[PDB]
Amino acid sequence: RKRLFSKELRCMMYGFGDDQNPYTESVDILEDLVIEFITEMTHKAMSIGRQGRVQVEDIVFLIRKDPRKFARVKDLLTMNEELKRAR
Amino acid sequence: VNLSEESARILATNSELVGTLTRSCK
Amino acid sequence: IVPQLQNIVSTVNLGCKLDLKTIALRARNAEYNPKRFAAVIMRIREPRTTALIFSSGKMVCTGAKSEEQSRLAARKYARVVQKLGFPAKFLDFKIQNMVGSCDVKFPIRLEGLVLTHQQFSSYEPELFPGLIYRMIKPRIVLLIFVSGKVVLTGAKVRAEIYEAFENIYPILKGFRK
Amino acid sequence: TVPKLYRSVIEDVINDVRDIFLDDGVDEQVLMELKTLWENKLMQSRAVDGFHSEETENVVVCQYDKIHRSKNKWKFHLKDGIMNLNGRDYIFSKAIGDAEW
Amino acid sequence: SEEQLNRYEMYRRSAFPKAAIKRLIQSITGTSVSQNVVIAMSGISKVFVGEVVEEALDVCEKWGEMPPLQPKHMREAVRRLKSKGQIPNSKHKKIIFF
Amino acid sequence: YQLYRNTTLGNSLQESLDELIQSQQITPQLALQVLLQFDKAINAALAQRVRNRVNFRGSLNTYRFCDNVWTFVLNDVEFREVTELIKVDKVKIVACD
Repeated sequence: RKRLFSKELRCMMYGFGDDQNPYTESVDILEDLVIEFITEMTHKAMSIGRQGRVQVEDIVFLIRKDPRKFARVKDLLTMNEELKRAR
Repeated sequence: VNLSEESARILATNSELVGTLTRSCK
Repeated sequence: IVPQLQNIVSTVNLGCKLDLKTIALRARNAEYNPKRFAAVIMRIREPRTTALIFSSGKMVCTGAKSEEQSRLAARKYARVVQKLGFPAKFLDFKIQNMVGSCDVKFPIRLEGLVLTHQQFSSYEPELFPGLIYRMIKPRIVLLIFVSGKVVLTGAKVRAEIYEAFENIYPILKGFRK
Repeated sequence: TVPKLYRSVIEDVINDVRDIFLDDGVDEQVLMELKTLWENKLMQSRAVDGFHSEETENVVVCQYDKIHRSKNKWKFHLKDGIMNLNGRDYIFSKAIGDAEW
Repeated sequence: SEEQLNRYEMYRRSAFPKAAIKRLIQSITGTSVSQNVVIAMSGISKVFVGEVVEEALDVCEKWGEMPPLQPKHMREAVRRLKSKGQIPNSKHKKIIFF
Repeated sequence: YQLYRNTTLGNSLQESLDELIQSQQITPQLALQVLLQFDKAINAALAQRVRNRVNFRGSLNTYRFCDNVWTFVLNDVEFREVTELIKVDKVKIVACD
């Protein structure tokens, strides 16, 4: 595997207080963590709700327990609906 | 057409400011 | 700086009920796709303009770039419906929306703009690369971009677009990069 | 390329309509009169050269896959068509059409 | 100040690209996903990165080191997050009654 | 699809069928079966045999769409086959699904 999140993740670590120039090994650890998190969420979503389909409803049930992530999903969906209405 | 060219300008400045030199660590 | 209009959306009642199949079969450049949408989509060429003609005799006319051009294209659509055989009166013509855009000639820094006006501005970079600022008194929606291009939408008259741009210009000059 | 398809499909429809007419009760000479005068009319039209000869605008009819429109540009995905151009006839099975309106 | 305004710019404008996560999720499902899935899944993963970096800078502030983040503060970040159940692993069948 | 009857083969067939309807050897409510079998035959044949493709670049004049039938009128179009160029002035293109 190559790194599909090498330049994007360096902007994000600067966004949460790291540095303007993080270390390559730290960026690599973060990229591996993100891929593992996405894979775990996708498997649980395929199991829950409609088998073999990952939907927004399944993702929302999975993230319901954690407050910070649930709030962000709700805000993004509502803002997307509002932008579609404005268009 | 305005949405298509302005989307890549939020990310183009995200390759000029942050991450100028690449470091490493023992 | 002056904002030039790019799009005028108007509506006009013809007053006579229409069966869409004869209009789709007789008139030129008329597109009817009922399993998709329930109107006839006829385009003209001289003024680059598109009309959705409905079966109840109401017509939506989009694409022109002034009030007089939109009214003239609406009259052309009414007469091309008329000459097929339907008795069509130009009852009421109303312009639903007027859209204008302009360049304020400098880069704009949007983070201070959402920091000092977070009551009226909703800005999310990932969803759309622009800031939606809602003016409360003109009742206009402005998409403000980082490159300097501003798009003003949601207006009925021209003077609302002009007053909204003259309102939002000193804030944008105050937040120059 | 055109008379090969014409011969094959005219013998196909003849050998299929044999049972159709003899289940509708008529002589085989009536079938022969059908095919004979049908090739007589292909002589009469005088556009493609073939067998029974040796013995009005430009219309293209076809089917489509998708017709696509950007602001002033049309893209046609046409298929399985019989063109009549300059008097003569041609066949195709695929066509990409770029059209400025 | 002049660094807080640059840092707040990167906190908002940065995102994972939707053209790659839609390629990444569809390699796990098999057939297809929707746009409102990719919009949410690109947004949760930004919170999860912000769950680690905001907590890996708590590891670095606890020990006697500076802002550059070594991997020592990053393996410790995943260790402290997993002990509070924040990092989900669907390959460890856990058992609470013993 | 009963589209192909306004071709040259459809023209020759329909006029030869009227030639035999004039000599009362064949009957009405039988020529319907003849045209139905012919249309099914050319539906099978035209998407089986040819395998060719022609490309063109057009300058459209009018168009129309109704009942899943497209019909265009192009002006001053050139056709293209490899080393075969067809210049023509005004084309009508009919196409069903």
